[PDB]
Amino acid sequence: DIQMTQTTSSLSASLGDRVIISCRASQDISNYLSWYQQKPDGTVKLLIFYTSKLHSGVPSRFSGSGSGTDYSLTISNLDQEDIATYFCQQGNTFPYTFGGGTKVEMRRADAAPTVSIFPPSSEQLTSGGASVVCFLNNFYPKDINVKWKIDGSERQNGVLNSWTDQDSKDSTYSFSSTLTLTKDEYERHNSYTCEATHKTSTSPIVKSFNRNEC
Amino acid sequence: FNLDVDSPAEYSGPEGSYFGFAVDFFVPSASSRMFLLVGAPKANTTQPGIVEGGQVLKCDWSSTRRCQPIEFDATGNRDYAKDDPLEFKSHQWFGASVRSKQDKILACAPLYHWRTEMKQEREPVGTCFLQDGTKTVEYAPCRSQDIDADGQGFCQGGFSIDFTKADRVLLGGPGSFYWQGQLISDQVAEIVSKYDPNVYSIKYNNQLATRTAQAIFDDSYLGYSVAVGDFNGDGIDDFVSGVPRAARTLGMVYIYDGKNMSSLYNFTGEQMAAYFGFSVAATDINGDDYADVFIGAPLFMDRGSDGKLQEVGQVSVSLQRASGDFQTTKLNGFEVFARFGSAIAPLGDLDQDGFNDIAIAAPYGGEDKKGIVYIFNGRSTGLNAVPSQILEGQWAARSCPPSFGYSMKGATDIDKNGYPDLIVGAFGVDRAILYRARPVITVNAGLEVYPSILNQDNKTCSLPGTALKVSCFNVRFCLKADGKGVLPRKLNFQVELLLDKLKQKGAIRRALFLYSRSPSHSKNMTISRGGLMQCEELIAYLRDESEFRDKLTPITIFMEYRLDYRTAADTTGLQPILNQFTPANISRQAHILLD
Amino acid sequence: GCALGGAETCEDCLLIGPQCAWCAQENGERCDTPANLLAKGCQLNFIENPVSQVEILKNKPLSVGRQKNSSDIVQIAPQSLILKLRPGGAQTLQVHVRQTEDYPVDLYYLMDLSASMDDDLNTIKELGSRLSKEMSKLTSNFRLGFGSFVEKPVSPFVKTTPEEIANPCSSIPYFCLPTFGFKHILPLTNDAERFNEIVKNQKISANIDTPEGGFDAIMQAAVCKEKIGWRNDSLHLLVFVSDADSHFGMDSKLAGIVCPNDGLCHLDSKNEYSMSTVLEYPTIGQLIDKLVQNNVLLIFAVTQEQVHLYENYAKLIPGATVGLLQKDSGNILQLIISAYEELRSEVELEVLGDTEGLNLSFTAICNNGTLFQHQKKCSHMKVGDTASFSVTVNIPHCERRSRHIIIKPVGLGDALELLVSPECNCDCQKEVEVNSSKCHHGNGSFQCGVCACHPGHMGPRCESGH
Amino acid sequence: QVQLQQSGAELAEPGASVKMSCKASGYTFSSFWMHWVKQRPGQGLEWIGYINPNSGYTECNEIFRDKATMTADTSSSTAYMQLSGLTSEDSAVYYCASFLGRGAMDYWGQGTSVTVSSAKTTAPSVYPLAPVCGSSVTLGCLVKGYFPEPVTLTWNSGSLSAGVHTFPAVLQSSLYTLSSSVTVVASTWPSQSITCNVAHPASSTKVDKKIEP
Ligand SMILES: *[C@@H]1O[C@H](CO)[C@@H](O[C@@H]2O[C@H](CO)[C@@H](O[C@@H]3O[C@H](CO[C@H]4O[C@H](CO[C@H]5O[C@H](CO)[C@@H](O)[C@H](O)[C@@H]5O)[C@@H](O)[C@H](O[C@H]5O[C@H](CO)[C@@H](O)[C@H](O)[C@@H]5O)[C@@H]4O)[C@@H](O)[C@H](O)[C@@H]3O)[C@H](O)[C@H]2NC(C)=O)[C@H](O)[C@H]1NC(C)=O
Ligand SMILES: *[C@@H]1O[C@H](CO)[C@@H](O[C@@H]2O[C@H](CO)[C@@H](O[C@@H]3O[C@H](CO[C@H]4O[C@H](CO)[C@@H](O)[C@H](O)[C@@H]4O)[C@@H](O)[C@H](O[C@H]4O[C@H](CO)[C@@H](O)[C@H](O)[C@@H]4O)[C@@H]3O)[C@H](O)[C@H]2NC(C)=O)[C@H](O)[C@H]1NC(C)=O
Ligand SMILES: *[C@@H]1O[C@H](CO)[C@@H](O[C@@H]2O[C@H](CO)[C@@H](O[C@@H]3O[C@H](CO)[C@@H](O)[C@H](O)[C@@H]3O)[C@H](O)[C@H]2NC(C)=O)[C@H](O)[C@H]1NC(C)=O
Ligand SMILES: O=C(O)[C@H](c1ccccc1)N1CC[C@@H](OCCCCc2ccc3c(n2)NCCC3)C1
Ligand SMILES: *[C@@H]1O[C@H](CO)[C@@H](O)[C@H](O)[C@H]1NC(C)=O
Ligand SMILES: [Ca+2]
Ligand SMILES: [Ca+2]
Ligand SMILES: [Ca+2]
Ligand SMILES: [Ca+2]
Ligand SMILES: [Ca+2]
Ligand SMILES: [Ca+2]
Ligand SMILES: [Mg+2]
Repeated sequence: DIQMTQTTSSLSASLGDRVIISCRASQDISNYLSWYQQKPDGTVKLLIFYTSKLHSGVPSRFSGSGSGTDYSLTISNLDQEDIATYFCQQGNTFPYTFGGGTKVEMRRADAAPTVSIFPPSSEQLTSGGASVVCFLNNFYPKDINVKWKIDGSERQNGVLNSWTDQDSKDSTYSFSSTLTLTKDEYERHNSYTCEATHKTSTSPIVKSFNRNEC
Repeated sequence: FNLDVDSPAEYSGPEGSYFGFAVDFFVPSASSRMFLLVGAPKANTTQPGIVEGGQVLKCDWSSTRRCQPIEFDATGNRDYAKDDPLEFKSHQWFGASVRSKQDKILACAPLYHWRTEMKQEREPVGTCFLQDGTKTVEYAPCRSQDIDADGQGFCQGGFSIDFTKADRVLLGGPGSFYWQGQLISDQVAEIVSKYDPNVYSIKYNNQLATRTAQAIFDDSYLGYSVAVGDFNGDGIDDFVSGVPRAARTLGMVYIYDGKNMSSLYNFTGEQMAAYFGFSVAATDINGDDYADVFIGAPLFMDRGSDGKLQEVGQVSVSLQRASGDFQTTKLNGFEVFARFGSAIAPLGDLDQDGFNDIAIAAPYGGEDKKGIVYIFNGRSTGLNAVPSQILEGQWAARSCPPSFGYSMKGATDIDKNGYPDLIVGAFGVDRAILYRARPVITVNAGLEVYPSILNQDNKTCSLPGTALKVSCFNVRFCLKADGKGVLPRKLNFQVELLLDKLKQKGAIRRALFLYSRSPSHSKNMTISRGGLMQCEELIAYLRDESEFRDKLTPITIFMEYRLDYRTAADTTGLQPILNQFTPANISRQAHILLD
Repeated sequence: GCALGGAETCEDCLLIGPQCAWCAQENGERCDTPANLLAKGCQLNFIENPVSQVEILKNKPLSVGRQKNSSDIVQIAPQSLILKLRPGGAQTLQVHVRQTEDYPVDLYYLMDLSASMDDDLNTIKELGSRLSKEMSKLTSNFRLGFGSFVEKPVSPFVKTTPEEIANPCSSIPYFCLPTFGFKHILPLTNDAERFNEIVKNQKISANIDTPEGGFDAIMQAAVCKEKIGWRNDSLHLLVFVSDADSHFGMDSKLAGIVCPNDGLCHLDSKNEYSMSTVLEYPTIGQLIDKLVQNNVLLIFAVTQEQVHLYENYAKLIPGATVGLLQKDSGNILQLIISAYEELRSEVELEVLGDTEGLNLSFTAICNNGTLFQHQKKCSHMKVGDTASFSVTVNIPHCERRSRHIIIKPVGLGDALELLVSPECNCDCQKEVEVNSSKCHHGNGSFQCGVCACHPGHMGPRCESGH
Repeated sequence: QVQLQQSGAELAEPGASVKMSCKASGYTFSSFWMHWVKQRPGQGLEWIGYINPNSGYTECNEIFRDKATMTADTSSSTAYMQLSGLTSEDSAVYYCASFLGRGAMDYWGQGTSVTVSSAKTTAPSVYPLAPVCGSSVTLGCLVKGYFPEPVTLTWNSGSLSAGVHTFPAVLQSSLYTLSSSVTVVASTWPSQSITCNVAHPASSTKVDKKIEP
């Protein structure tokens, strides 16, 4: 099969900028490369076909280039609606194969996450089991790491994490972290902490509580 | 009866180009000059590397009689890859079918082959070109992704075409789905708006298309021929199409709804391999505003006085009725192997009598297979079963028969004289001829003979000289005339009267005119269009009893009125003609008293 | 009756009816039945009235028994007649047909060679000998030839890529020869092993649409007498073997072919039909014309799916019949023999020539004089039996030219030559006696007891001037 | 005005099969191939194969040769795909897309999510998240142990939208877990009541969990 590779899986751009996405095939595909746009909701639109032919209805900002094995989609004067993932697809031979995808995200001034830690609800503790939830909200860029510290120890076993899409109004992202333990295990320890490491500050932001205390 | 055959407009194309295989009138929307469109599907072109791509020509009317090719497409074959053509335009027969509606010209190449994007193939999907003003777009509805004989790969889309009154295209392709055939209708607005030369199979919204059916229907040839007309009274033109191999070669004609391609009505042939459906036409022939259906079976075989079969062809005339039924009659050819009914052309109202008319071609009839065209006038009951005129091809060829009448188009007044005119093609001699309709003079003639009863003994009238002894009466002859269209307000008539016409050579004429003393009286007359009944009187008498012992048979007074056609000419050079339906003779009779 | 309006001249009186006469010199209305004229004083010598009559010119008796000499075979009698027919009159001719016990038989085997007939070829490897051995019991002069057809080798009936042109079954894959219209391979011959050889060497071709171009091959086999080898005075059996529909007429319009078939032979140096890509398929009307002209009996040997279609075709074609063919031609020998036996068991009349505008009535007298039927065919008869026919000919109106007509049994060379000559003149018309005293001092011509007046004179005796 | 409407989400147990549809409008369905594409959650695009609707002919990626079977109903302008011998690797979104030509696919359907689990429908456990005992305040809501997707969550009946962050669900011992945060002014809570409205239609569940301390 033909392998398609988009070197950069993600890039960041500001409004009006010119964006160029690169796509490379493992063989000569004789200009049968197409570009598609996928928006966060799952929508998929054809933008470019046969390397450089605009599909009916897509704007003139988009334009395509290439030959042989190397190709590129160009966005000029990027719009707010342009933020999406862009795939490249060869149609010269079956099976049709796609590239990994390139995600275009807005640029923003670095921001610090607002962090909040929540102990397990009383409703949950009667069920057995205890979830400690930590919310990191409105931070730029997306790269982030979280570590759970109990009584001076790291578990990294019952933790589960979720990431929000880039918000439309303000380009920041958000992160939710939940550590789940048994009630007996929860009852054995006293301190519970949520340590965030972000590019904006070298000193990890920390938020914690003590079960016995109030 | 009023077509001018003495001096028609004769156009010619390149030898061997089948110039005249298709013909249509061209009328621009800006009320500009009118032209003739002529297909020459075997004509060589300047397209690089294309042999006999064919072309469509626009022809001036009378200004010069010159024809110039219309540039629908100046290019050769596109390439899928180096030395790997995408399409094959040589011998594509461009101009095999040509239709026009106001500014738009649709011309098609039913033998255009193409490669497909996957394998190296050569599938005759057919293509068309649509030209509005500057804008020209390709229209290949059968160049889809449904490939091979199974699909539309051999569809030959454009084999037949027509416009609906609401700017829809009706296109026939007899090869789809293992030659089941197919009808496709697209809005001209879609055809041009969705056009994109980078996309070979265009997704047209609101397309209508017959669907693939069970294999029993293979090899039927739906779309061999098409016409349009309303047949469920909703004002939307519906689709009529010939299916000449259906019903195990009895032939059929399908009518589909022009709104959803739903099946509406069916006709079926009566004889095996008559090619019932080779041609079809839709026009209101009897003036009830309900379109009527004409179907040609040019190989139909009649039975003769000797009981022998003879291929003469046959046309069926189906008058539409409000109840949805049809009232059908047949119309047989006149010459054997002449293929009467190969072409059927609505003419409009040729004689401007209030009923549409129609021409039916026998392209291989006449002397030395020079071709014949028959004009049939309509009337309230249906179609007059006797042709009012016969057009005869005048040219002979040495390779393929002249085929005069193989294509025709009428119902356009190209000389703006008030009467529609007719185009006839003759592709075997690379000729196309225009016949202009002469204006029609209707005449009301009267003849009064008073006294009617004649008594020999009664002699109160005097002969020239001193004879003073004859039995007498008088004859009053009148003519009145009018017309429609471009005509002068004065006409020279030649009237002739003949007493006792019933008696023939070798038999005595009992009645003689007073002055001349002979039974024949001639007279020139002048009458103005729309004038009052202009009359004239004269006096006659009887011979002596001794001279004729025949007092029984009535004396008939005969009046004949002809016209001088050259004197009534027009700037066109087009002389008027008397209405053939009105008899140009009238007779009254007088009797002898008996005692 | 014959005193109606008009009829004031002998020739005028002749056309009103066939039973009417004319009278001369009244020793008005001289035109009436002959008996009435004698009642009113017209003498036998003076009465005038031609009547339809037959003259027998050649009436050699029908040949009885097996004839060692082809020249003494007589299968129809009479063989030449003159028929003088008065307008509106009818004369009945008696025609006698008898099939000789030993009559030669030509059989041309015309076969579909599209891909679905490969099995059919394997099973007829020895048909030539099998067939000629069975036909040896029925005739001492059997000859047979072979030809094959597929389709007009043009788009859209064949794939036109280079690969499929060279081998239309290359995709299958299977060895096929390029598509061809009609190949005349073996002219008629008595050498049956030669028939075996050429069949064994045959290879199939292919094409993409179901109906085939057999009609092109039928036309050629019927017209190309010299190259096919049809010999006079023998049966001409054309056996059309196919398992498919047939293209006809303007089907070729799809391929850009729009010049009608011309009914002429067009076999090139390779004995291939050269106009395959130039002329339309023949129409049914055209095939009828040339099959009758060349006296060729057509036999449709087709599969079950096609029988009803080809039976309807055979209804239109004189002498055509249909036999139900197995998918592998395993029973083609039986079909042929059955067809030949049915043929030798019938006699159907045929009337050719200038017959347009004539009225013909046929009555068949089979089984000696016992059976009378209003057909032109006697069936279920043993070879040697005689079939008699009563043919009536009527000429509606008088004509100025004689008609050459041929009456013959279908499928047999022997024919009766018939000339129809009109007789709508009177004997007295020729004796004009111009400028006779009787027509007022030479003012007319005494023709038949009535005056033909000169121009400018009127009256019975031309006694008035105008 | 071309539109491809795909059927709704499919749920199936391992080893079973599912059949999803894709109805076309705005063009002649029979004249254009229909392609199918697979996209695993958070992953790229994988091409399954195409079908010629009018003829039923299909071609598949070698991968899905035994997995998928494509069919088409020309009378309704609908294409069908059936996934057989299901596993957890077949859990993904499956798109249909018409054929532009030129080796491209011009119009895509919305996608049909396919989830392959043994779990059966289960109602959620909605837990309020209040802070521990100062201009803005963050409250939370935890929706745990519910199946299948979807669940719908709002704060004070959707009155609070700005400052809300509802996160996507995650698998957790073969059940879905979801969380949501709302941020309001410090002076408006607890003075005014904030409630987490959760609804799980698969279970006819509707909880309104207020947050008090
Ligand atoms: C493909 O398209 C077809 C046309 O769009 C469609 O046929 C239509 O079907 C619908 C529903 O099935 C019908 O509506 C129904 O009508 C009946 C009673 O209808 C009667 O009255 C109407 C009104 O008459 C006015 O319009 C006509 C225009 O045709 C004028 O001349 C007239 O003067 C009035 O102004 C009349 O049109 C109907 O006439 C149709 O049917 C009769 C009976 O067969 C025919 O004689 C006639 O030629 C014409 O075909 C009829 O007299 C009512 O009870 C229902 O409640 C509903 O309102 C449409 O009438 C009908 N239109 C047609 C047939 O032209 C096909 O169904 C569609 N097929 C598919 C698969 O989509
Ligand atoms: C004018 O003349 C034409 C030509 O004959 C007529 O058109 C035919 O009409 C018939 C009847 O409507 C059509 O036959 C129908 O086809 C339908 C489609 O079949 C689908 O499913 C089969 C499964 O075997 C597939 O092979 C096929 O491709 C389709 O996917 C059938 O569903 C119909 O069946 C119904 O009626 C039959 C009647 O016997 C019942 O037995 C069934 O149980 C069911 O109730 C039916 O077989 C045929 O296809 C049409 N041909 C063409 C070329 O269009 C017009 O109807 C006629 N019009 C008038 C006004 O006379
Ligand atoms: C259009 O131009 C083409 C050439 O560009 C003309 O075709 C060429 O001329 C004739 C066709 O009538 C062919 O000559 C003939 O060839 C055949 C076969 O070799 C032979 O049997 C004849 O005796 C004669 O020699 C020639 O091959 C052909 N070349 C092609 C088709 O490539 C064509 O006639 C022109 N048509 C018109 C309408 O102007
Ligand atoms: O005669 C030969 O050379 C050659 C041949 C080639 C190889 C082997 C045997 C025969 N025939 C010529 C005609 C062709 O038939 C094909 C008929 C198939 C019937 C058929 C299917 C699918 C469809 C249809 N209809 N309609 C509707 C659309 C789908 C085969
Ligand atoms: C019989 O053959 C001879 C030549 O052998 C030929 O002249 C004659 O025309 C043939 N018969 C007929 C009826 O033509
Ligand atoms: Ca309508
Ligand atoms: Ca009418
Ligand atoms: Ca008229
Ligand atoms: Ca005019
Ligand atoms: Ca076979
Ligand atoms: Ca064929
Ligand atoms: Mg075949």
